[PDB]
Amino acid sequence: ELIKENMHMKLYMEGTVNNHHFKCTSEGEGKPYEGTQTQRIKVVEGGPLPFAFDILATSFSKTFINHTQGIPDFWKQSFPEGFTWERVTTYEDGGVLTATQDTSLQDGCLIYNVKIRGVNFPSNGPVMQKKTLGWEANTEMMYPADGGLEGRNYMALKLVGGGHLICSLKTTYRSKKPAKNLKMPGVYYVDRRLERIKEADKETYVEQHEVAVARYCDLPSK
Amino acid sequence: ELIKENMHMKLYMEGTVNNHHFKCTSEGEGKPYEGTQTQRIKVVEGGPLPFAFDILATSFSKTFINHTQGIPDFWKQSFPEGFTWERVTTYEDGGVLTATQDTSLQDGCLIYNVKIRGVNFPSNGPVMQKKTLGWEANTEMMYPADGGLEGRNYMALKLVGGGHLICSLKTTYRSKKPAKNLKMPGVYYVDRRLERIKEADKETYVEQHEVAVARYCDL
Ligand SMILES: [Cl-]
Repeated sequence: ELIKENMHMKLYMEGTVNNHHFKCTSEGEGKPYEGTQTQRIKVVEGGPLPFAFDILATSFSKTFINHTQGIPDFWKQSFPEGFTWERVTTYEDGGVLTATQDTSLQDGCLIYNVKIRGVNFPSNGPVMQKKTLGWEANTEMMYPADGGLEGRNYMALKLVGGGHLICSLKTTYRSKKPAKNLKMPGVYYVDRRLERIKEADKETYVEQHEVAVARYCDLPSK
Repeated sequence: ELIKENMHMKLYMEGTVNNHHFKCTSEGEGKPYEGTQTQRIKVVEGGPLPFAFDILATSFSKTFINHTQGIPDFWKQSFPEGFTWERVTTYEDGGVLTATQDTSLQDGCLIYNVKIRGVNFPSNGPVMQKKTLGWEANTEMMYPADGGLEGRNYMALKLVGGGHLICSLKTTYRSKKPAKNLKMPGVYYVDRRLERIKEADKETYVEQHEVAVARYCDL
């Protein structure tokens, strides 16, 4: 089909956090219907980043969610035109990060273009001091809003010395497909796990893996 | 164990939303270890309420969570002394609802005292116009923090005509028991479904059911 059982991706990302400009690129692959993917990510400008790579991590792929049960797949059916997404992540200590991304398809390859703008990350905070250790696994709540799809969630960023830095994510997802051709889902939930395969040179190379599964609440109902 | 396989509860609630004062009481029972419970709730002052009963729903019970896998049960282990919770719920259209709750155990019955303050609900929004149809199921993120437990989540309130009103919940769970005697859990999640069972006399009488299960992420 148009999204094959195996798909490749290339990504270009540019942004600023606080006032440090950077670019990353990446290349990877995964199994869109199995909900798995890997990306090999290089910092290509502004390295080494003077902030935790972790704050970029959720910016690097919605087509790779395993949509179980009934759930119509908003993203896989957005092709060939593809889709966009836009997010504000608000950290409880200050730090706000806006990400905006364009997903498109050329020659059976998925192309991501992401822009990042983060501000007010505290100078001696764990993000700017690179004192972080990855994200807990978690659940994005998906619900229809407008002629688009909206996601809400709280993520917990593991800290050196234990404890967590908490942030909220507010995401708006829009298709570029007419809408009349689009079977939009009801409310559902996406269980995700973000992990690293390997990293090196002060995180200027990071290989990142995601498992994502879309579901209805499995609890029984009265 | 002093939290048994079936437990009863009685609740007292007072508060004010958008300057409308109200009081509620409730009684109920459930199965703590299976994570189920029902409450039968009455508005005893200020009824009928000029705002959606739904904004009060999460303020009516943490002892009744089915803790699966490893997870140390903060709440069940908290007795006989019991615990408190306190919460800010912030609606994306302005509405802030603050709740402060005391949970006790007395004569084998669970006792809840709850106080509530709601401000800035838009006067023509779905809350003050009672256009709401209950809460989607959700998962609360639980983590150790500040000597106790904090909870984070977003909840989605169903509106007439099919849309949702989103709010964030920020909760601190404080145990009255000395922290030395508690086995503290790591990061975990609590899947909940809160379902209206019945509603009479313009939400002046409400039956409400919850099912709640603690777990880790299973992928
Ligand atoms: Cl997300």
